[PDB]
Amino acid sequence: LFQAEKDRRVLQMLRENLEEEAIIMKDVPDWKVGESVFHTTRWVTPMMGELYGLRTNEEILSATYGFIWYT
Amino acid sequence: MWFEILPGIAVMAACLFIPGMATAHIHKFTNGGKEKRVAHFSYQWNLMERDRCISGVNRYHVTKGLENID
Amino acid sequence: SRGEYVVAKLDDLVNWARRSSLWPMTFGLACCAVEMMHMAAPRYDMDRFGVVFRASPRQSDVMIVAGTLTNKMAPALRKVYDQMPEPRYVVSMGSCANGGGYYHYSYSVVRGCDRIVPVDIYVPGCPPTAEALLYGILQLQRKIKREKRLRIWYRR
Amino acid sequence: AGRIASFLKNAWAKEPVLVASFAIGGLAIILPSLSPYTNYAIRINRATPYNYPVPLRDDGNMPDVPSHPQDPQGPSLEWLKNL
Amino acid sequence: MNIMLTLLTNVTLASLLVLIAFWLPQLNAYSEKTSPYECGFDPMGSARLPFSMKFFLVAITFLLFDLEIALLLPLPWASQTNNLKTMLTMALFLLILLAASLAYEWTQKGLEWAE
Amino acid sequence: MFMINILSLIIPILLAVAFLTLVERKVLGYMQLRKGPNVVGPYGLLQPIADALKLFTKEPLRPATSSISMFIIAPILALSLALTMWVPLPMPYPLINMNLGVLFMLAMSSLAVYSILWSGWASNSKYALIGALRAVAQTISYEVTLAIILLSVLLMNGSYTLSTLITTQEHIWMIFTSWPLAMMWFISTLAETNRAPFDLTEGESELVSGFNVEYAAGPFAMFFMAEYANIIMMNAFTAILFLGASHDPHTPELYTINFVLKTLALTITFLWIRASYPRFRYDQLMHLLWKSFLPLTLALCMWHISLPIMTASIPPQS
Amino acid sequence: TMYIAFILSTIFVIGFVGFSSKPSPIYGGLGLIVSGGVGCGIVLNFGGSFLGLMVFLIYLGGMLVVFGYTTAMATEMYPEVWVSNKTVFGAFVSGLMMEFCMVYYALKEEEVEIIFKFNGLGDWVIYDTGDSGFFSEEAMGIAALYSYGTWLVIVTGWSLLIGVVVIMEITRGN
Amino acid sequence: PFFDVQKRLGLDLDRWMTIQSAEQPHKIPGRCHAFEKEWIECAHGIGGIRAEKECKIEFDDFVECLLRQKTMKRLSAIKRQRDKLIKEGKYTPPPHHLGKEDPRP
Amino acid sequence: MPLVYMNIIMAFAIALAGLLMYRSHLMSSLLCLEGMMLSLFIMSTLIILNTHFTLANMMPIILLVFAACEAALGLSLLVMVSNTYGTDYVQNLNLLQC
Ligand SMILES: COC1=C(OC)C(=O)C(C/C=C(\C)CC/C=C(\C)CC/C=C(\C)CC/C=C(\C)CC/C=C(\C)CC/C=C(\C)CC/C=C(\C)CC/C=C(/C)CC/C=C(\C)CCC=C(C)C)=C(C)C1=O
Ligand SMILES: CCCCCCCCCCCCCCCCCC(=O)OC[C@H](COP(=O)([O-])OCC[N+](C)(C)C)OC(=O)CCCCCCCCCCCCCCCCC
Ligand SMILES: CCCCCCCCCCCCCCCCCC(=O)OC[C@H](COP(=O)([O-])OCC[N+](C)(C)C)OC(=O)CCCCCCCCCCCCCCCCC
Ligand SMILES: CCCCCCCCCCCCCCCCCC(=O)OC[C@H](COP(=O)([O-])OCC[N+](C)(C)C)OC(=O)CCCCCCCCCCCCCCCCC
Ligand SMILES: CCCCCCCCCCCCCCCCC[C@@H](O)O[C@H](CO[C@H](O)CCCCCCCCCCCCCCC)COP(=O)(O)OCC[N+](C)(C)C
Ligand SMILES: CCCCCCCC/C=C/CCCCCCCC(=O)OC[C@H](COP(=O)(O)OCCN)OC(=O)CCCCCCC/C=C/CCCCCCCC
Ligand code: SF4
Repeated sequence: LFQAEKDRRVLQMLRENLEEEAIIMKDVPDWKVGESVFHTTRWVTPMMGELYGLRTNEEILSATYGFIWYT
Repeated sequence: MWFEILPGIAVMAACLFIPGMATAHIHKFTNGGKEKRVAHFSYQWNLMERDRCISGVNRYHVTKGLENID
Repeated sequence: SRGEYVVAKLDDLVNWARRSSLWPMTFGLACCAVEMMHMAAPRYDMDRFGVVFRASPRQSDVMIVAGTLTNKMAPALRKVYDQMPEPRYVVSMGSCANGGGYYHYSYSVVRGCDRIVPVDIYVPGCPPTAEALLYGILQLQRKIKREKRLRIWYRR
Repeated sequence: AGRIASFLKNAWAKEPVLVASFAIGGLAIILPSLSPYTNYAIRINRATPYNYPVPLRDDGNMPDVPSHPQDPQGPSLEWLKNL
Repeated sequence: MNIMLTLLTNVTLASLLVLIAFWLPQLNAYSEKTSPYECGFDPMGSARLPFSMKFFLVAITFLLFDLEIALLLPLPWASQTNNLKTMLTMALFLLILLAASLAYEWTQKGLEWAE
Repeated sequence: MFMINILSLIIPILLAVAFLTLVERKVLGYMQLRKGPNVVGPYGLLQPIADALKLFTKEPLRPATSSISMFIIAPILALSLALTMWVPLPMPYPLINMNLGVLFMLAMSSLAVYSILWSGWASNSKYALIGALRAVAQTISYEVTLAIILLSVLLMNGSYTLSTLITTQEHIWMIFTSWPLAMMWFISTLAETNRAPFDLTEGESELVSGFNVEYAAGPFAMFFMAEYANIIMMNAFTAILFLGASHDPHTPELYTINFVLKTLALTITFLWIRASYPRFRYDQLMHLLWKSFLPLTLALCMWHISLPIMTASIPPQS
Repeated sequence: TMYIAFILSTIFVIGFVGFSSKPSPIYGGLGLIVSGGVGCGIVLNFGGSFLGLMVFLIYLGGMLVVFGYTTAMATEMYPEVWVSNKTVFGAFVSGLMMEFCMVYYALKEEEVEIIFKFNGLGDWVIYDTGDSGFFSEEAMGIAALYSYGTWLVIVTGWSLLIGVVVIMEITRGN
Repeated sequence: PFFDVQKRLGLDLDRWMTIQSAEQPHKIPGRCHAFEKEWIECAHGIGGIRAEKECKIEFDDFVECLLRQKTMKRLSAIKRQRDKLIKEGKYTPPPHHLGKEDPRP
Repeated sequence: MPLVYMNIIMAFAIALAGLLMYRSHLMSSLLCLEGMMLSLFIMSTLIILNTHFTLANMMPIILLVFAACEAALGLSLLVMVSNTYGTDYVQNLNLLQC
């Protein structure tokens, strides 16, 4: 169950980031929104920068350090 | 006699009671009357995060059940 | 007045602690230091009153000059007295420290430690009994009780 | 043999700490090879499911692979249950 | 985060105690009071002169044995492996080599302080 | 609320340290046929307060030859680490729940060693230097033996988590399982806390007050508080490690009472030992650990590695 | 973000500047102890609690021996501190200035050194999204020293035993 | 120079530890296991020269997974453009990016 | 590459420049030598932990072990030099010439 929830949540955050990138990088001359940095078309696991990039520092900190700092 | 040592030992014991009991009470106070969740592993941490997400009040200890699924 | 009352209570608190925690330096010179051992002994337990021997002069409040002070020892006694941090008190025990003693008219003896250090209490005897030294210690405590440093400062 | 006994008695009178140390170390080295429960410890370690048991794609020729967890096929921990 | 806050609290409390100690009481300082202590007489030499260490070899052996115990510390997790025989063999190998080092030094008189 | 918890962990420990000073004075007095403090307050209950007030209202002096920066830092480091050692202890709930609660204790103790060394060196006096080097040798010996003993006993546990220690000792006592390691651990804790017969860093008979000879007033009181806090903390760790109390999750006060009683018993045993025995020579202390404890410790470490395997009793990892 | 790893790395570099300016082995050991503790913090943030605590404990033990040795072997009448000497203070200030310059350049722009290219962004950005479950990957990998790595244990133990023999032989004299 | 005693005797002394796509305890995967596997399979059996000439795409993907330089460049560019747009008030972040949403479990 | 790696490599470079620039004491250079291996340990564990190279987690421990062996060797040589010359100064190691 948690695997399915994780997949849905990750894909949703990726789609939201893509929409915000489309809104932002609309006047950049040479910029294609959603372009991959890998030659291969295989699915690549996102890093924390790709998911919690355009989000609040609270969410960023919880995602990146919440487990390690939880004592 | 030797029992005049006891009041000092009694005071020292009373002082040593405070930390543990205070920690227990504060753990129950800030976790909804339950034990503070132990998260020694990423699985337990992810469970806590999911509990925070589903609660709707941004607090993992607010537990939801069948009345919430339907 | 409010400030007068506050400073009185404050120096009562400060004098109580100093009188109730006395830390003599382990400093014995002659036969008078055996009666000091007997004051430390179970019969007249000095630790009962809050009086504890410490070896370092830096951690000592009272110097009990117990024994004959010689010309070859006076520099060392003054040195350890100076190295005691303030507030510091001196109890001169027995005839040899009070004045000359049996060795007053001698080429090698200082006629009283009060030529070297400021003495607060003089305990007479050769040697003073352990009860006599204990009486001197309690008299020193009562002398500390009458100190009014903050009361002098407020009116200063 | 007599020399061995004399040496041991001298050591027990002079270095009981060293005698005890060597006895404990020697027993620690030797006993595991004779214990019948070493294999049980290995089996208990193998039986711990740290990660997910990814299922196999059924080809129709896997009679020893269960179709359900509660099917009779598959490893059994009944030995560990009564242990 | 919580551990950082705890360390900050402890350090701040200790520093406040030092500050109160050095600023509350009346101070009277002079060259004789602050002189070094050597039982009533002046020190002949300096406290910064070399001070012979009679156990210099035991210190080096301590460095080596300290890293031996650093090797030994992850044993509680090593006991969860399926290769129990190999794990036990290597653990006993390390401990036996440590014992061999101790025996060699002891018999060669490395544990005796210099005279 | 966590700051309130930190205060609730700190202040009671300092109060317990003061009354441990009182209790030690009275226990030694009665073992020496005296009475100890009974004049200052009712049964001498205000004696620690009087001593603390006197020390912090007395004048602290910096020696002319001292290095002032590390002269000041050393008591700060000592007291800070003494207060820090308490945060992972489960009573029954730790303030800070660490996955490796034991290695944290070892590391912080090894750090707390350096307060003695730096206070002795920065004082710039011969007696202080001698006390510092006695500390160096003492730490050598006790450190190696302590690490091996902890490894073995925690190998009977399964991990380095003290709550897991409670769960392990749910049924019987680790002291019943491993009493030889318990004896060597107790001796090593004495050597680690610098308690008699191992009070060599501050040995009044040989050195005039050892490493803190040049310390006065408040900075001396900080070293005293740190030493007594370390005594209580090590006894608490020993009680948790070898005398496991029963835990009821719905009434955690029972575990707290049991833990406090066991800790007090061990601390009073420390005072008893100080009253009973003479003082070692630090070379004989080094020869005791290396030539007596270390061989037995290595043999018992081998035994306690092999025993779970040969009997199929390997503890769970979590 | 909170830049905790960056702040700790800066303190790490500062401690290195200290003991490499080399005032005297007492303060060199003090700076090395500070750097060891700060590096323990850095790797604790990155994930390795055992590795951090282990390096901290090992360096605490190692610097204890160095104190005793510098008391006996490497001491002089007036031990040098950072402000006591012109050379020591010059080197310390040079190191601090270099660290400050590089930190400022990296924060202001993506600084490419003459050796390596560095991007000024999140240490939190570089992390991985995935997680483990009910075990510590670092602990399991370290514990694999006994199941795997039989060869490493053999060479390491042989080296330690020969190290004891060597230190006994070097200091023999005669 | 290199005496391949391991290959000759069938031993395994450090080849287990050489790569992160090898057998790991509890089957824990590396961060770039798939990329490293693809590069190794591409470069197997053709030597260093041809492997560097021909498996360059796979190696570039592997290095990108390892170091994440292009990804950080893209993220920094997006961050700079967003900050510039916010400075002049031309862009408004959505509530789900400002923290006014309920994510999935 | 993050700035953390830059700082760790900078610390290694500082410790290397410290070793190569002796002043008088051999002990200070030994401390500079111990700092280099500390920076190597930190850099290696940062690289390994980030990439989830599980089997490489034991490498920093071996690195520490051989750091200890080097430190022991250096201290032994230092005590021999000090016994011969009275000080650990590097100016006394001038009997042999190039
Ligand atoms: C020179 O020849 C001679 C000899 O040959 C040497 C001799 O032998 C002798 C004979 C003498 C002997 C034989 C003596 C030998 C005897 C012995 C060796 C044994 C005797 C015993 C000792 C020596 C032990 C000595 C011990 C001492 C001195 C310890 C005393 C020191 C202290 C108590 C100070 C340290 C404690 C402190 C600082 C306590 C601090 C506590 C706190 C700060 C806690 C408070 C914290 C807070 C945050 C406060 C706020 C709290 C709140 C608000 C809570 C309140 C809330 C409520 C609800 C109440 C003679 C005469 C001689 O001549
Ligand atoms: C227990 C651990 C923590 C301890 C914390 C502090 C414990 C003690 C608390 C009560 C202290 C009472 C004041 C004692 C001051 C020292 C006395 C002295 O030097 O007298 C001689 C001097 C004499 O001054 P003078 O001007 O007459 O002398 C001139 C100099 N000679 C001697 C050469 C002539 O007294 C003073 O200077 C008085 C200063 C004001 C006193 C009151 C201020 C302090 C009030 C304290 C309230 C509590 C909170 C703040 C303190 C810190 C705690 C949080
Ligand atoms: C807001 C506070 C500002 C000031 C902070 C000052 C910090 C100074 C020390 C820096 C290094 C230690 C903190 C690193 C950052 C946090 C690490 C972290 O998240 O740890 C979680 C971990 C959690 O423990 P864990 O190992 O169980 O983690 C795994 C389990 N999870 C992930 C679920 C938490 O904490 C620890 O492991 C504790 C280790 C503490 C190590 C401390 C080393 C340095 C000691 C310095 C002592 C100085 C004494 C005073 C000297 C004064 C002299 C005058
Ligand atoms: C060579 C001799 C080896 C001897 C090894 C054993 C040494 C024991 C040293 C004990 C020191 C205790 C110091 C603190 C005192 C605390 C007092 C207290 O609160 O007690 C109440 C406490 C009760 O609080 P409790 O909850 O902590 O006790 C039970 C704890 N559990 C169940 C969680 C493990 O203890 C008891 O009332 C019972 C104590 C024994 C518990 C273990 C099970 C029974 C074992 C019976 C067989 C014993 C065989 C050996 C006997 C003879 C040994 C020579
Ligand atoms: C450890 C942490 C401490 C932190 C600081 C807090 C301090 C807490 C306050 C402690 C107060 C202790 C009170 C001491 C009570 C004195 C006991 C009584 O006996 O004293 C009497 C009176 O003593 C003094 O007159 C007063 C001392 C106590 C009053 C101090 C002032 C009030 C304290 C409150 C602080 C001040 C603030 C006031 C407003 C600013 C004299 O008796 P004494 O002669 O010796 O006994 C001899 C023995 N005999 C009887 C057998 C012969
Ligand atoms: C493992 C050791 C062999 C390694 C050889 C490496 C090259 C040689 C360098 C020396 C290293 C080893 C030196 C250890 C022995 C040297 C000390 C010695 O000579 O005496 C040993 C001394 C004897 O006492 P005396 O000589 O009579 O002196 C007392 C006089 N009243 O005591 C000993 O025998 C201890 C020897 C080592 C203790 C451990 C014994 C090891 C036995 C276990 C088998 C090891 C197999 C390794 C695989 C382990 C698999 C589980
Ligand atoms: S006064 Fe009498 S008893 Fe005291 S030292 Fe002099 S001769 Fe001895």
